[PDB]
Amino acid sequence: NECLGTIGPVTPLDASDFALDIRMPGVTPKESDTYFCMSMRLPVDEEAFVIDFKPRASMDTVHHMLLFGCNMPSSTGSYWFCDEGTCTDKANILYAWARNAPPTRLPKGVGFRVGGETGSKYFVLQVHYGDISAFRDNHKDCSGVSVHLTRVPQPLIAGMYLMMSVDTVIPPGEKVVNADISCQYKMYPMHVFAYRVHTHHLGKVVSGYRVRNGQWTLIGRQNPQLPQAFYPVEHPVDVTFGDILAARCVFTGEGRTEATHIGGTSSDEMCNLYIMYYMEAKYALSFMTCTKNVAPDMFRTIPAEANIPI
Ligand SMILES: [Cu+2]
Ligand SMILES: [Cu+2]
Ligand code: NI
Repeated sequence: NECLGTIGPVTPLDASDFALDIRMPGVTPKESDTYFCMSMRLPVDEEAFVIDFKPRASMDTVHHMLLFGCNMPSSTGSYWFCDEGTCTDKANILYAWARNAPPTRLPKGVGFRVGGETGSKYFVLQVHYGDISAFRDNHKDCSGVSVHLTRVPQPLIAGMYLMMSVDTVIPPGEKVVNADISCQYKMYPMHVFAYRVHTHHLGKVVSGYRVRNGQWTLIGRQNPQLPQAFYPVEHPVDVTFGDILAARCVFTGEGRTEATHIGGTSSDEMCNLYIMYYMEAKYALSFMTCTKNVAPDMFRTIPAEANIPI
């Protein structure tokens, strides 16, 4: 969408609300599959809540976009290459826009807390450019996201539960390799409303479950070779103190001459499940992570759907 020029990136909406436009600074990629990142410091120091996102993408050039909150972006520059980087501290995903899979709105009453003493001080925007045939006129791209911020405290607070593999090894030619992740939940209740899967080219299927008294309840199941948007949960699912969260990525090693481990390049793999939730404001925390497998034997009773392509 058009570069903003003289009016700048901040639009006053109310005596308590404003829109912040986070856009690439007129970039022109020279190669296919280029990842550009840029950052924006929040204009306010006090606590604010992110309550809406509007995509400002070219429907010709942009393949996907992600928006993160963090305190230390990887570069102090105007823009940089980030094949998967973003920040030096923890990059907290807030929004995904995927071509051919339209985003779903935040439920009303729900917001991410940012700024203040403990919230993100920066937004970091990652834009993935696919086919660069539309850049033949050498035009400058200002694609990005418009974010609606308010100072009005929200009754429900949005957060992310990230489940990720660390130790996976996929030997070459191997028909099937499973990456299993599991943790005990020990916070106040969260309600999952959306999910995103992330794998590289070897991933076949990713599934996430809440396990309670041995019973498996589906959160999300998706082919990671399909556009990696945040997809809505079929049915709102609570996760409560005592529950186990379990996830499985199914990989193959076929077409590879050497072993494939977890890493940041296309020659490596990832097994990431992003579980987007809301919590009551007075109970809420903004992020949780599972990088372990605390109940490995539990996976004997995983539903069969977790083992076959969607
Ligand atoms: Cu993409
Ligand atoms: Cu990755
Ligand atoms: Ni409920």
